[PDB]
Amino acid sequence: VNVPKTRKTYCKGKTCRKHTQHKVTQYKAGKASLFAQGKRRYDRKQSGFGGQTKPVFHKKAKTTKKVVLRLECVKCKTRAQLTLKRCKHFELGGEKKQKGQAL
Amino acid sequence: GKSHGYRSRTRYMFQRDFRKHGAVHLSTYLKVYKVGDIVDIKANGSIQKGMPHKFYQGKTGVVYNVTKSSVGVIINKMVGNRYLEKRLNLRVEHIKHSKCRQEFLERVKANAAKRAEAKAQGVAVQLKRQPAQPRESRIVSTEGNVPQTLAPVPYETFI
Amino acid sequence: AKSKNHTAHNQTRKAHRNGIKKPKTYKYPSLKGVDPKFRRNHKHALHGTAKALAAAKK
Amino acid sequence: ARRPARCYRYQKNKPYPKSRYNRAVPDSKIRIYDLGKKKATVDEFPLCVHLVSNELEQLSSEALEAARICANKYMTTVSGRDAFHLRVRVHPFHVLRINKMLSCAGADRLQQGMRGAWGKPHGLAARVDIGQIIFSVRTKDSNKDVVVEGLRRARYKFPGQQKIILSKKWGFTNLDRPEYLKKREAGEVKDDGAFVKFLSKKGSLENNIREFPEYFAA
RNA sequence: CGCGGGGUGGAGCAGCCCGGUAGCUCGUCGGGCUCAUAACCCGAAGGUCGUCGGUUCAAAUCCGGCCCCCGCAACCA
RNA sequence: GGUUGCGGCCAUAUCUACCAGAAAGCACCGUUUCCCGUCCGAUCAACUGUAGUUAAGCUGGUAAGAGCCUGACCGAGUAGUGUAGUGGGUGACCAUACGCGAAACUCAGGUGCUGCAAUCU
RNA sequence: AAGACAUUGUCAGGUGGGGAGUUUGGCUGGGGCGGCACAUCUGUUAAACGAUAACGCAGAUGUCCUAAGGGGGGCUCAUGGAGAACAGAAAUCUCCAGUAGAACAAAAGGGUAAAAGCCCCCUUGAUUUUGAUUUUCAGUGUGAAUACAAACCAUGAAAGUGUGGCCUAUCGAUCCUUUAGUCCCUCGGAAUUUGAGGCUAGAGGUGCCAGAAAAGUUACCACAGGGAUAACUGGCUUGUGGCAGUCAAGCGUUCAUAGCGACAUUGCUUUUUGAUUCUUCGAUGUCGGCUCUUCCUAUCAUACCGAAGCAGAAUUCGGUAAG
RNA sequence: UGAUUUCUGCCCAGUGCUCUGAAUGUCAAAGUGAAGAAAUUCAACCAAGCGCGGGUAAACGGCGGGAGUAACUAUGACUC
RNA sequence: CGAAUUUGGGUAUAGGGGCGAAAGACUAAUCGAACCAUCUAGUAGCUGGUUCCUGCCGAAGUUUCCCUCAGGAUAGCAGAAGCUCGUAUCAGUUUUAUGAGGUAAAGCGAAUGAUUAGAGGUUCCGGGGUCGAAAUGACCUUGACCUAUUCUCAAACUUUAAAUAUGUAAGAAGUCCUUGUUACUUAAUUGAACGUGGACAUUUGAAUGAAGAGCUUUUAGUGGGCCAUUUUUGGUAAGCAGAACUGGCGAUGCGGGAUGAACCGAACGUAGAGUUAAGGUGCCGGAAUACACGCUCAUCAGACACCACAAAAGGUGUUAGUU
Repeated sequence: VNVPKTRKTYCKGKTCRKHTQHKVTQYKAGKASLFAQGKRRYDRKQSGFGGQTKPVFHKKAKTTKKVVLRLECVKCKTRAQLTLKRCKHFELGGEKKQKGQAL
Repeated sequence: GKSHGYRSRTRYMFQRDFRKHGAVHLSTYLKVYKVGDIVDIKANGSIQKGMPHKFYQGKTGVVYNVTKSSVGVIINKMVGNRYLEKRLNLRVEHIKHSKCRQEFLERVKANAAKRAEAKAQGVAVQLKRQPAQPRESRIVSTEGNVPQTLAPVPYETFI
Repeated sequence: AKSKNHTAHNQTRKAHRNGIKKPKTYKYPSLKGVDPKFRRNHKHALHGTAKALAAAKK
Repeated sequence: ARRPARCYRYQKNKPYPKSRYNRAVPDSKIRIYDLGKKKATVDEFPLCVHLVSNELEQLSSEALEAARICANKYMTTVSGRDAFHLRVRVHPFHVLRINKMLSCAGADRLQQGMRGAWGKPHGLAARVDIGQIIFSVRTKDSNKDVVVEGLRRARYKFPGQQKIILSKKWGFTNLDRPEYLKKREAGEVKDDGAFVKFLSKKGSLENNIREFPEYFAA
């Protein structure tokens, strides 16, 4: 798909509360930080003898991930996330569709 | 695999009509529905928003809510061994008033008129309706109507 | 070892044992699901009606 | 080689014609439906004899072709070709499926049994009812007996029970012989190449007059 | 130890929307060849398009007791 | 009664051919300065209603018109169908009893009615 | 002799079926192979409310789209006829006819003509909040969503329309991680910072799709059961195998049925093989042969006959007939 | 593998086994430097291994099609 | 049968270990992991059993989810305890009025798809023959194509369109004047909703019935079903497999079908009398070797549904029926 880099949408930023321009980016999962409680518990459970202690997924079926757009308001720098439907190809740069062109 | 969608097996049911395709006449939009009115559901295939389910196609309910372009209708649907009250947000194109309720209200007004007439003079109005009584005795004449005798006809191929 | 898949046999009899009796109706049905604008107006109108009725029969 | 019409006799299934879902059925064994002088006229051949069915069954295309060939051959042999017109009034449109099985050893181990038993077409048949006309022979009273015997032979070829009826209509039309006679002495009837054209009380009078000139000017 | 996708003739192929009213490669010492002669080559051409019966409106390309390539059994636990 | 504007029912209103239309009520126009829009004042926009036709859009009328509506003791109580039998029949199917009840065919009639407002020999 | 190196101890990486533990889906005309009928959608089975099965039939889904979403305006499409130099069956232009026979992302079914199709202009309502409602439903959840409410916008002159795609499919729990949001609450002796844990909404995924973390073999095998289920017989059926009729186009050197007999059609038979799973899995001893008795007739021979394309002699067809 | 006799043909692509390192490869603990107020990042022919290369079949093993071609025909010494 | 010989005794090797000229062999009748005791009364959705009587009520094999398919939860069916209330807000029923349907049927000179045959006019390309050296100067065909047309059809076609089923309503929570309130709505005391005052009795607004309406809690068993008559799918068919409605068997005896889970009657406390149902009345066997009219003679008669079989074809056997 193709999605514009700018988007006029509602901004609930305690100052805007109205439609406003947003810079559009794709949400990145971020680094899974050490010292999270779940990671600490997992490390404690994995330490020692006994082997693997929690399930490891293997039966992957989806060939697509849900693309989530993060919108940064140009007014108050407030961020809002919205997900889209599954799409194999995603694009932020906008090459506009040409209707009456050949080839 | 089996298919049970929202509009499954609704081909002919939601088929619009013969020579009644296209835009809808504006009487349907001009009709007025208030809370408590009994209305009939007949889905319009050319209108896709506010469409009722095929189960409620052909059912009759009571208006409980009124909105911009829609109406809330209450239908008792048999689920297992009981009726549950289902509330639908149908559109005026799919919805239509009830001639049965109109006739009953007309009969109520008439009945009140006859009761007022009875209070005026008391002529044994007999407010209630009665079923088809057996026909009483009558005398039928034969002048100009002498009985023409009929007999069974013999079989013939007629091909 | 296949088995019977589905049937509606005996279902209507089981329903009609103590079944298809109509649901009970009430005066003043629940005002949920109706337009909230109408709900606010009806609330204010009912308050005013109660006040006026008390004033009429003090 | 072919499974019997005893097995494929009765109207057990729904009509299953060759359509965009069948898309693969064999061609019928009977492709010709008119024999004799089909170019004749209702004036030429007055008498109609019908071979009709008294049963609600199916007749195979093969049986139809056999009866057709036998009746036509007998008629041509005995009375000559230019003495009759034979039209078969049933068309084989209901295809018949067959679930092919293995007649070998190890069949019980590599046959799969009744799983996936939907069959594929191997023949066609026509679904007749009680009183449906199967054969119609248009001929003369000098050939009445010959056409009756030919229809008897076709009956022998056909399954079930069939009757032979001397139709009271004029040939292949739908009008009784007095009625056709009166119209033809009048002018509401005028011959086409094979069938006949009829005058209508309604319609465009000038079109009728540029046609049907005899009735108006007679 | 069956039945079929096809037999044109000493070796093979039908515009399969079933009106086949006259197709392609072989022999041919004909043509030329520094071996009195060898490889090589425009062309006259035999088939009603497998011995026989029914479709037979003109038509032997559809059905049949001819062997085959193949698929799944010399049949019984 | 004609006509216009807004319509309701959406062919008894549509389609083909032809004939008629006083007076009122859209017209080719004079036009392109302005508003506006196109390759093209053809469509759309705009200003004059002035020299001018019933052209004919429109309306009405006519066709043993097509179609479309309305009926019928025409088809036909027929096809089908609910209920019943220790009914018939090898069966396929069929008849009967208590009820319901078609369509196609065949004839007959019709070919817009009407609401609001304005206007017209 | 060797020497701060070997060795020994601890931790870390690799190797390690030598060994240990465990697993190695389901449906299923027995299992296995195949397939997905496992989560879904269209039409039909489906028998005119709704519901309704089979490994039923014809198909389709896990995508695609900043436009193929939203609003407004203008035009009418597929085809066919006539006409215009190259130009012809098909290039562009112009009339006429054109109820849609076109197109609308896909599969099918609906739906749409001053549009829901084509083109042009603007645009992000594919936005926020949490309620109610329909569909499978237990009236639970997921998936879509019908109508509102409170805002903020888009579009249009305006009426209105818009909470993604004209509608019916196009999808995902706990735990964990991660991101956004008055930086709001907590770190429990008092605190400032870092860090961590919470509240409310998304994403990272479970296609066995209400969601286990998972390779085989056993003819050395074991246990609990099952005739809910296969391998015998028996039972229903007879496609198939076998046998027998009817009709007669033809074959029999002119001379249809002496003897055969195409096309078709009607049956019978449980000596074939299929189909089924009814009995038997706390056992009915399983192929063949040998031996022995009896029964059937659809008669090979023997008895007596009828018919021949019976001359005689062999033969062929048929009748009574299983002694 | 299985006396004697006569031989033990080709193939190291794959899976194994084995052998020194060219080093934009991968590269753990402990170590070394940045930053921070302190728990919270890179650099190291990084060690061995893996990967990249070389050997090895009396290691496990493997060891192919089609077509045209000769003076009856047939086959194909020959060729692609 | 002079040896890789046979053998006593003493020794060593001990259970995931030993030993094995190799058979998964032997290891105290135990070996594809000995024996002993304990953990241990191991677990078992799987078999088997589950002990007194009577009375009353009394099922289910179906919905959804589950590595779910021999099992559970869930809903449903059932019991018990009751609670609020006196001829009740009711009904597996009909009538009246008013909706919805696209199945049976029907139709194809109505749309789509399939399909037989002409005839008429064919000149916008196609084939050969005769006028035979000139194009739209002629005819027969394919038919770039209209009918008076014509024969058949459709589960995934349809204008039309039943029967049976199916949604509502038949009033007091109703019908008519005061608009009283409103922050909703209207140009507007205009509407919307709710309501105060007043009028309506033994026809309070169809029939029939009601065996007391209504309501709550809690829990058992069940979650293998099978069989008629109709509708109906796959299959040649099946005492086959799979669906719909209803009724049954399971769970149920009784009279009849000789015999039989389902068929026909009819359901059940203990007795008596009478009458019947279905089925029967020659004898078995209770009841007419009744009455009346015909038909049939079989050197395989026929004899009472489910049902325990028979066909096409043929016969001046015999009987009865247009010309």
